[PDB]
Amino acid sequence: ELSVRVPQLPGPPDTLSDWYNIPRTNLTPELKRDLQLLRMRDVVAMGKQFFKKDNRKDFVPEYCQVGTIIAGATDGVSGRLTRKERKRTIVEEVLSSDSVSKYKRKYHEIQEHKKSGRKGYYKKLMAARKR
Amino acid sequence: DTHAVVVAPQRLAEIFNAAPAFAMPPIEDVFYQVASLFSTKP
Amino acid sequence: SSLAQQLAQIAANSRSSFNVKALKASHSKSLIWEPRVAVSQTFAEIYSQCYEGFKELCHLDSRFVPFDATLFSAQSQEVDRTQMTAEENAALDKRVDSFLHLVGSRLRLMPAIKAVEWLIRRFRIHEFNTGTLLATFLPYHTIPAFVTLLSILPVQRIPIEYRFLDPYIKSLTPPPRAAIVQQATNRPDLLSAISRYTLDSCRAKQEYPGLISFWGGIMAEAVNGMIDKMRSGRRAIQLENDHLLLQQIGPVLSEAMVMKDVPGIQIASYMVVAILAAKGSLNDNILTAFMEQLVHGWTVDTLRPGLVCLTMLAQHRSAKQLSGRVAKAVIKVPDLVSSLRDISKEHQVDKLANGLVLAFVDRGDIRTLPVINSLLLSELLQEKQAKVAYKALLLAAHKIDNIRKQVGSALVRLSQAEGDVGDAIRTAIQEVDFNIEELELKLGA
Amino acid sequence: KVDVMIVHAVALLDELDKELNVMAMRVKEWYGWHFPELGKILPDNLSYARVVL
Amino acid sequence: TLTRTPSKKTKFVSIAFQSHNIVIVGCSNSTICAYDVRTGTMLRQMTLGTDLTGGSKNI
Amino acid sequence: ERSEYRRQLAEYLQNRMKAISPNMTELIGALVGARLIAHSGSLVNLAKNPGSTIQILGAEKALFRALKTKHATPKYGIIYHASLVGQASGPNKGKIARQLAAKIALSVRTDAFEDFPENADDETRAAVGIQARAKLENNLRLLEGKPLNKGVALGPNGI
Amino acid sequence: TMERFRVSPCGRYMALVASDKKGGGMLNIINVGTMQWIAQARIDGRHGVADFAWWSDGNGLTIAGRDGQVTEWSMITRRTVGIWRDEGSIGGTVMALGGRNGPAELGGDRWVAIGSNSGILNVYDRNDLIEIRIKKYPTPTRVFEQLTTSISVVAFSPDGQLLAFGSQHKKDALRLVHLPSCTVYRNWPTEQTPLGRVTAIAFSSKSDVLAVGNDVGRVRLWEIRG
Amino acid sequence: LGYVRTMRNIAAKELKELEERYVLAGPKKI
Amino acid sequence: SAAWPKAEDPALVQELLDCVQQASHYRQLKKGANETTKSVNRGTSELVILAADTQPLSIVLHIPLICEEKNVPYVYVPSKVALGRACGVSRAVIAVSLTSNEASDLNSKIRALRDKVERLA
Repeated sequence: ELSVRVPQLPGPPDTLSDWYNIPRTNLTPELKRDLQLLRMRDVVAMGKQFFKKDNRKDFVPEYCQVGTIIAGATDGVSGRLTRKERKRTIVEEVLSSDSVSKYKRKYHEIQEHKKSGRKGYYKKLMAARKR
Repeated sequence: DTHAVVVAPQRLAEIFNAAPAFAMPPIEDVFYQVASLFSTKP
Repeated sequence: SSLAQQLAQIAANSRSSFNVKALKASHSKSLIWEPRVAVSQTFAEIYSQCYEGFKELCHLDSRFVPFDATLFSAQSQEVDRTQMTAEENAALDKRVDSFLHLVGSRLRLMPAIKAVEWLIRRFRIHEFNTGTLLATFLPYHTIPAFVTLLSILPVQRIPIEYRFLDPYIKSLTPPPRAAIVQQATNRPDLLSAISRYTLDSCRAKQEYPGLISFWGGIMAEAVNGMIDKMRSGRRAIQLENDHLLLQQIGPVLSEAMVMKDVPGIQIASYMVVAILAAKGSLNDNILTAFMEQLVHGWTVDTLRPGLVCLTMLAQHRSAKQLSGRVAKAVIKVPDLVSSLRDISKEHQVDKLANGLVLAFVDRGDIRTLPVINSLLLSELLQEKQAKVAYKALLLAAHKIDNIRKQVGSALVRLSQAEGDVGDAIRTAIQEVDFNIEELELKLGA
Repeated sequence: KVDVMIVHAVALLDELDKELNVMAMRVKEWYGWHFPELGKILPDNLSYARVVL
Repeated sequence: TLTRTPSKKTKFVSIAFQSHNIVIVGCSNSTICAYDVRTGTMLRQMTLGTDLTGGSKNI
Repeated sequence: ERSEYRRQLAEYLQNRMKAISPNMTELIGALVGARLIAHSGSLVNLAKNPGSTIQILGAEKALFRALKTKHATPKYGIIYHASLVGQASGPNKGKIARQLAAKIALSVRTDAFEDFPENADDETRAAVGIQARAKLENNLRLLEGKPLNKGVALGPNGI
Repeated sequence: TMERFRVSPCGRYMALVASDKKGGGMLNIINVGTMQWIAQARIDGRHGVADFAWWSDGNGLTIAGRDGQVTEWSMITRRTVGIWRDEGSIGGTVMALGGRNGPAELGGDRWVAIGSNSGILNVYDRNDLIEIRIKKYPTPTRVFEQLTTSISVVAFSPDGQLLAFGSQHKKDALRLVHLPSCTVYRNWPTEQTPLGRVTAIAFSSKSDVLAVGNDVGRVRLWEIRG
Repeated sequence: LGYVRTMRNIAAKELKELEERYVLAGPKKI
Repeated sequence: SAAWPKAEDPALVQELLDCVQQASHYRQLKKGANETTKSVNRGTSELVILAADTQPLSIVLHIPLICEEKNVPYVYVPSKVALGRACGVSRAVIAVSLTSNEASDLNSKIRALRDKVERLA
């Protein structure tokens, strides 16, 4: 009816009480790659769809949670990924997607432009002078 | 002729630690255990 | 910062609250209620709940009626401690100490914890009587009630011997018996405090097996550890350490051995004497002093453990014969040889038996004759001890100047003993070279 | 003694645990349409089933 | 086969029986083994020192 | 009806594990013993396992991921939901986990290999389990009664 | 060689260990007053005789040989009385044998200490040695595992109360054991007790003086009072 | 050490499998 | 009993313990029942020595099963205390298992020792 109490007397908040307790970000490196991708999604869809340029100093938020779309009861034959495409991470989905050859092609173009005249060109000129 | 017996404080503390102060076997049984521990009989 | 030091001394010795925050905190410190309600809890409802608990206590046991008159009364609802003079405060300290010794037995019950919650939240026992309150809660040192008392205790009111609970107040976990006995074998202050508390309780006849077993265990492990400290090899240092141990212990063991009314504490004292004799190497006079007080102090309820302790004492003596009054009291023992066989089943009673035989031989009464005969036919002495015992017996029969008739009957009874002790008596007669026929004819004709 | 009984029995115990959970929540959502304060008050699912009985 | 000695170079050159169940074998590694027939065990292994008359250190 | 069937199935399982290996049942309990028998496949296959394996039975995913990534391996498996480690907390819980794994290996070898003259009581069959349980509980109460660090008691001044 | 030898306490016999190993070691017994060979006792081992000791009344002798075997071999019947094995000693190195009031048929020496090469020193009670028959696997009254390296020197008190055993290969390996309690004395030697590398120890005849001599070549003395 | 042990266990199973398959592919008889 | 490949010859026991001490100095050794079990399961153990004086024999009787499955020789020496202070432990070990390597004099000694164990069988 009236018992002895137990004395349990021995920074940032863990759960946002005003947003129904979203946990703090456990910054796994997979989560860091996912957040790099989400800040970088203007490049992922290469040119076909642009996004509002949201760019802060830190791209990790203070509160996140990784999720998955469950289902639309009105669309379930083409609005639903197959089992062989349900990847665990967003970047795994992106690599399983197409246009990765397009990324590689653009990357090689930028690599040629940046190795244009830096040091291999000067070694070539020096050999052609000394010969 | 005898000599002073030697005892290990680990053994004596285990004997006294086997129960709390309340709800221990009574002091007669505890005394016989202590005397049997200290008894110099081969 | 000498000024700061003297001021902190004043601030620690200060007793009353003097600003509203200190008042609120000192009223919020509580046992049963959480502090959130203990702040806003006034004295009427406190007295109602805890008086209900104290009523349950009076229907448990009878002797709570004086405290019903003086401590749990409708005027003690109102009385403030810090507005009374020093002598009123001293009389209040006596009444509080009496109630604490009385409530120490049933502390594991919610009624007793309600009564102590009243005493704390009104008379501020945790600030004015920390010594006796902390000693009374000491034997229950595992239960969550003791954990909460450790929480609410103010750090600077804890006296010096109990100042080893600082890490546990830092991390609220109940201190273990290893910690208690280690502080007991280092400081003599805690040991003397526990022994003083328990002797006070046993004088007031409010003891109980939990407290007695606690005190016995703590002092037993403490004496073990203290002798293990005192052993130092250099002859002078071990002599001084033996004297220091005995001066630190002697009154406690004396009163706990002479205290008849509580066989619990007398058996616990016997345990302490047994350890102190077997482990520590003492002197002959100290051992015979322990025996003299022990045989002055035992009773029927403690006779057989008392004989165990007497056995261990006589074993660890150096001389062979015992001192007198011990022989008188072991005459007074009813079933001596049966009890000694029961002990010799596990404890090697030989030296005690030999000392009794030499004492009775030196005693010129002849009302000891059945005990001497039973001890000699008991086969509890060594054969050399039996031989020298019979030799001294025949020497006393020669020394005597009726008595000769009784000793002649006993001597022919021993001479016609049958077993190995009869073998020993025969070879003793043969080695002393006297005529069994001369004694038989002189005593029979 | 043969322990294939032990293996099959503990597998059946795990299957029975998950089956009991899903049927108890089903009777929760299938009776709560008539009385949802019961599901709020009684969390113990066997006691829920007994009081529905 | 009762036993075999651990060393392969141990050669058994004599044998005589002490009793009904105890066999005494004389072995060329300066050894006289006393085996027991029933359990086939090795009761004991009497031994002798080197010969100090010539070389060939095994008796 | 399903719940009553589960309850009598658990009673049957306790009876059967008591019949098979009384040492492991006297040690931890028929339920966790059944879990270990399940994860090993057979009583002899479990008796072939060493003590550390019986410690980390059930935590195989975390174990092999931590070992292949040079992380720190998990401390225990189903031995956690065993009873006796439930009394400890933290590091003492880890030490009880090791010691209980080793004694469980001993008891399962005894229960799966010792032979008995069949007029033998369950008590003299499970003597190893009873002795191991008592000794292990003594070690646990000792680790629980380990004292904290002594500190310098400062007065009011700082002296 | 004539290096290792021991004289009986009766002073009539003296024993020399032969240098002939071949899995089994023998020792010759010589009458002292004429210095003549009188007998030869041989035990089986793996390298020969580790150590040995005369009995207190000087009739038999106890030989502790490596591979842990121990033979009690008497003088009266001049053959082996008995053989036992030290409990698990992978090889004996030194033995000693002292005390009073033991088995009168085995010479009346109560305590026997055997120090192996692992550092372990077993102390056996020679009344417990008897099952004349000898128990093949006697249990030590106490096993000492205090010293870490190979036991080099062991000596009893001539009064049979003290037992000093020391290992040399470590700086200061020496311990002192009271008997019959079999407890190591814990307040000596301290961390600064200048033993050295203890090569030889000797108790005086009245057992008052312990003499220790180290490998540097210095002798030191301790009175032994109680 | 733990990581190298795991890799060695894997390689031992693979070596057993490969030696078995190689023997299965390819004064003896009297 | 169940200790059928027993090593009773004292010269054989002395050779086995000398080899165990040498391998212990070379750290080519695994001490104790659980480490013996792990080494035999991983298949690295060249030879395995058990102790017959264990008071419940069943706490070591499992090792010959996997030893027969993996074709590795096992032999019972008498005294667990002897095996212990041969390993250099001052605790009574009951099952020691000494492995092989690419090349060592101890590898040649292990080949000769398992030849002697096969002789014992």
